Amino acid sequence: TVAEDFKTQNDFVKRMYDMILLRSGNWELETTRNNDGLTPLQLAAKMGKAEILKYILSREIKEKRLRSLSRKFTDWAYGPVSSSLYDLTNVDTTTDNSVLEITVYNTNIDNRHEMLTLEPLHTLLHMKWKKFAKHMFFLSFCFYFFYNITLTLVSYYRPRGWLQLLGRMFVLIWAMCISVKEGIAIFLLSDAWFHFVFFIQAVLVILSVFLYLFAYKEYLACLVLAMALGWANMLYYTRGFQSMSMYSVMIQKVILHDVLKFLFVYIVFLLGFGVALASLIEKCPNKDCSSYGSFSDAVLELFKLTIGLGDLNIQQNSKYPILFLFLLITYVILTFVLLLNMLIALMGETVENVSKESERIWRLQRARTILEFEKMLPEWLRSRFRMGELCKVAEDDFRLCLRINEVKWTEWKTHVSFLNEDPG
Amino acid sequence: LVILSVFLYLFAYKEYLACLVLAMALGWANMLYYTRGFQSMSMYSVMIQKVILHDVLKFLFVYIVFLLGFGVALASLIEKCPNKDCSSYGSFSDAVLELFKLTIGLGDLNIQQNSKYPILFLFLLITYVILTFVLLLNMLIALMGETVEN
Amino acid sequence: VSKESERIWRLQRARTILEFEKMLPEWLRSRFRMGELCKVAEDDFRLCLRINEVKWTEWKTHVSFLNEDPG
Ligand SMILES: COc1ncnc(OC)c1C(=O)Nc1nc(C(F)(F)F)c(-c2ccnc(C(C)(C)C#N)c2)s1
Repeated sequence: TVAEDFKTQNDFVKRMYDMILLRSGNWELETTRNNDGLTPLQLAAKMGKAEILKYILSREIKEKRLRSLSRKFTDWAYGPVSSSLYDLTNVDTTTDNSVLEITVYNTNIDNRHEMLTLEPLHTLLHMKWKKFAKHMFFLSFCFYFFYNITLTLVSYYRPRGWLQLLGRMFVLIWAMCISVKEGIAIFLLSDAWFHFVFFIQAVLVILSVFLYLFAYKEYLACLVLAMALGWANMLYYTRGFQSMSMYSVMIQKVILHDVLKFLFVYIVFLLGFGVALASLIEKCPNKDCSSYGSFSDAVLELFKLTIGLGDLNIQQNSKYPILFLFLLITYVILTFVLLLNMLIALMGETVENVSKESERIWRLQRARTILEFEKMLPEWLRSRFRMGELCKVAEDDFRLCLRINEVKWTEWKTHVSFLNEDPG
Repeated sequence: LVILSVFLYLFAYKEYLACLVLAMALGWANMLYYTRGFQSMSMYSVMIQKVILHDVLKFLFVYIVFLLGFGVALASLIEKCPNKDCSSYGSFSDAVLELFKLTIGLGDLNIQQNSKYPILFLFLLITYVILTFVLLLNMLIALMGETVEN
Repeated sequence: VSKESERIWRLQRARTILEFEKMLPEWLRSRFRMGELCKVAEDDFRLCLRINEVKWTEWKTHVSFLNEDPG
């Protein structure tokens, strides 16, 4: 509980941990749980104590009589090569609250970008991934892409059972099941709003098709909005590979961080300059003789001017043409300045930490997806996957383990401890 | 390409100009291999080439997906005109053309596209132009912060 | 930009706070009266402003304090 971080403590608490642990030599201390139902390992997992965690997960005790207390046994070393045999007793998500499911599902610590790089956690995520999660995730991407192309074709070929029944029933069933899935996912408590938006798009599709079946011709709006939103939601599934991961997540960073506040201030610009210009206008005796007519007209022209399609004509039937021209030049200049300010905000600030934030968000979303798929599978298939092996380390321990080969040329040591004398 | 074009010119197939002009363009592009010899030209040519291959291509893919989705959306929002040319977003390819011109800044924003829900159509169009603007900004950061180091 | 923005904002906030400080009457200002009382000397009882802190680096046998019983 009191272990904070090396920069503020010099990490004596890890030393005292080792001392007190191997002094009372047994699993008495690590096995008890507190009134929150957590063990010291699970506890350091619940909080964000990375140092204590990195110690407990990979703790090697090389003394003979206390070797059974370790959670990493170099069992195979021959030279600069070696095969550390980590432990997966309460880390492998096969318990109520594992260290891994805690480290991934605890979003109120804000340090996981480091904790999910620890000794067995990182490679266990990697192994679960390459075993089943890559396959299930790519399958989900393919199903969603086909559902999206079917929404697109249904939208294009709206009525101005070949095209109607097949596609409409398929989108109905897919949308209803994914909506129930996302909704029950909401009921658990830029990280996980994709549940919100997926559920919203699915309900949009289902409402659109139900209204199409019903006596309401206002279904096309819902349908086309659902299509544009599903194509937006493809952003979730383009988190996968390194290029698309970085691309999608920095697009998200732009969209949410900066362009939104830029849009807010620009809409304030629009409101103010629109009311000003429409207040400067004079009614034409040929009212269409000046495009800045009603308020909404002026706002439209100002929009087009920002994008570069409006027209600058000094004869807007003004009463003070110089002042009106001044206000209009002011608006275009200031929105130009807001464009420049946005450019600097996204070209100087994020560019430093974009590489790191992209990677940490990629990693956290991969952890969440892997652990979610892990639940989506039945007990028998999960036991059929069962990352890790068996390994004898004590008189009779035979606790699960996870081999990790390694190579280190720096620290040469006469090997003294191993499980197998002969390297396999 | 050049040899096939000139052979077809000699042959009895007068659809050769396509091959010939495309070959001239491809050669003027292959001038890159020779303008990556001199030092200033080496740096210039190869940072152009790294832009082209690294980033504008993925930008083009995602922007093509933008175009396709927004084109089918807009063309599914349109209503037939009884003066069918009374709305530029007519057939699909027409809508894609206008959306391209909007991205380069040549299209026309007229709210009266013979829509049935003009507010929603205008919303989708503003969404497309804003999102392709955002893709331009994202591309700009990807080529102005990352590559500039190495 | 990151540093200049914060320094100019901090200057502005200080100016606004001290501004408002004067905009209020004497009675209300005395009703605010940041700080508390505290006895340090034989009879000092000057104003003071508590600040809790946490430092794990420098361990020292504490020798000086006003209230031996920590509250
Ligand atoms: C890759 O995306 C696509 N691929 C192919 N076709 C497409 O459109 C048909 C699309 C697409 O962008 N769809 C969209 N729908 C909507 C909505 F109106 F629901 F909000 C979009 C929207 C609107 C406003 N602010 C955002 C932010 C900035 C938060 C983001 N992000 C997103 S975007």
